[PDB]
Amino acid sequence: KPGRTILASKVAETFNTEIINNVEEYKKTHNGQGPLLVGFLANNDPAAKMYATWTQKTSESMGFRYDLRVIEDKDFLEEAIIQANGDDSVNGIMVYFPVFGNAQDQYLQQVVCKEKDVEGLNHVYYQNLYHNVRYLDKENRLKSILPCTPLAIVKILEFLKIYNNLLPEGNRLYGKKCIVINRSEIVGRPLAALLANDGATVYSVDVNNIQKFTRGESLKLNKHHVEDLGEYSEDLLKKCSLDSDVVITGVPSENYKFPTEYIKEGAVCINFACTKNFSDDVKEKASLYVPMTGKVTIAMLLRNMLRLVRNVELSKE
Amino acid sequence: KPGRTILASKVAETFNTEIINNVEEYKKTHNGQGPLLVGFLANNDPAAKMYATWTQKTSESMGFRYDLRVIEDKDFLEEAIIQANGDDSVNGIMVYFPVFGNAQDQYLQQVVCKEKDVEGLNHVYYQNLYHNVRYLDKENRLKSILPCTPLAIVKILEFLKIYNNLLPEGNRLYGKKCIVINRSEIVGRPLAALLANDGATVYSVDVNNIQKFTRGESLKLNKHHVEDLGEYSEDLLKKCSLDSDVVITGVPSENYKFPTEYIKEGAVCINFACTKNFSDDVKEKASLYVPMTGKVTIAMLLRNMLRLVRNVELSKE
Repeated sequence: KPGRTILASKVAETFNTEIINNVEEYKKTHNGQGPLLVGFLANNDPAAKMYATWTQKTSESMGFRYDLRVIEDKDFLEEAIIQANGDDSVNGIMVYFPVFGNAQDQYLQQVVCKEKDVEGLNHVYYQNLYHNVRYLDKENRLKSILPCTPLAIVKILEFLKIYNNLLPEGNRLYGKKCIVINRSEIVGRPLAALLANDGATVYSVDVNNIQKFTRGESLKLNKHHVEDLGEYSEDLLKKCSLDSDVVITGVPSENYKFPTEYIKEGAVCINFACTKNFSDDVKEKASLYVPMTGKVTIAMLLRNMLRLVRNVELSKE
Repeated sequence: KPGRTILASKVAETFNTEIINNVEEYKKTHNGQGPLLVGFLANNDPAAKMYATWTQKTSESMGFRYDLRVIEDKDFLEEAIIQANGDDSVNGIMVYFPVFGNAQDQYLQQVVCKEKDVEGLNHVYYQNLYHNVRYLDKENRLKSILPCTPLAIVKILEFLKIYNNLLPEGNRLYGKKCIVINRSEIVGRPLAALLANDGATVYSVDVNNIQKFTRGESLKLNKHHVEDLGEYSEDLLKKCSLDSDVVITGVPSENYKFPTEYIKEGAVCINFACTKNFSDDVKEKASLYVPMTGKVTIAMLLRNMLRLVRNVELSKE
């Protein structure tokens, strides 16, 4: 019985109504002038360009002012970021990776003005995620936004009704099991942990080894407990995958293929890499399948930006 | 005419007198109780252990209280760091890498309490380095400490009289040329840039490509200008190396050999990797040769810690 296919767009459409209204009220207090989100393009990749266009248009359609600054050589990208940090006209900043495609990118993601970082690129949002910290302030009024990519994937899960809404928050994913084929500091590890803290047992996959993230086993820190497992053996990847009825994938290889033999009947499959890593026929095994998150990701940084704005004015005086 | 060999120790000894006195005065104001520096060991590497011992002993010899916390499994290292962050008894924290040996380490280096980070691991010290920012405050009273490893290498240069002290600050390295065989976000790139801003033209080497760091060519940002050069070709590495009479090396390979054919007569050679990458015979070509920086590195985080303390009490009220 063929698996249904859900487009990232269909999921993003859900948030449309919410996002518009906020933008609308903001226009009111700022004389019809909506939030300005500057985008930073600095890579010679058409795939990112298209995505830049999507974001570019989608935001403007919502009532956002999108300034898309395209840099020639990477080294001056940084400079552009600081000048934008101090520009009050700028309400939100976002960068399109891979710029340098290495540590430098992790460095760049820390240069962006913390209160304007629309994607939750800054380290703090990551630390707050891992230590399950909700707010950035002490009066518990400044919600800490979560990195859009991992957040988006979760919101896709809520839409897909995989989240058992009959359970209280922070434990909705109780009896489920997920496997993440990627453990990047950007979205791999964060996602896996984010899922683990909601309940579900997570089989994190890495190029070198496998691991099992579970609920935190400590009183000294409210952080997902990382259980370790044997070195990465192809067959090992299998047993884990079989058990876990939820498989997220995001390996950057344009030629990576996830053996359909792995997924289990009714298993939800989601990919977040800017390329297809699921072997097309996958639909006859999985229950639901989301080919890409992009659109959803966009919606996340958008509502995120509204969140940051609210915080900025909430902390204006 | 055989090149002289300078031990890291001999260089570190220079700072002894200075460091002691500060520690002494601190004891006075804190009833004979010196600064406490907690060290974090979490890797199964004997090389790091020895270094941990060196640091461990050297500091205590200076009048420092060194608490060496050894963690079993890496995942709980983080937890240990936060509890240390809030422990007032702790005056300084330092971590021994490679813990996870990947992005996670870059993440870990950002977890440490910014005002207790003795090695300048935190991102801010890096950004302040690149944007040539001296202080962290506005009254220009809180000096921004620089990451110890790249700082140490420079201090070795000052000791070796390669720094032409007849020129004003920030341009002492004017007519010199250096080449750095490593461009890590930790110490490779930072060092190269740090040298460039003092004058000298820097040939930065990377596994994939070569580059040329020079003085900043901008009014919008006071950051070293990054000139690019052809893809990394063995022979390319040569021409650059030949010209530059100062070669720093720090590639983590225990079997990497730098062709002696490269260095030029009178060229100063320095290595910072926890292994020897210079082909032993190197002494007959180079003028001065420093086999390792370790000892110096230690001295840097030590005086750094004193700097952080001064800042903490300077910002106490």
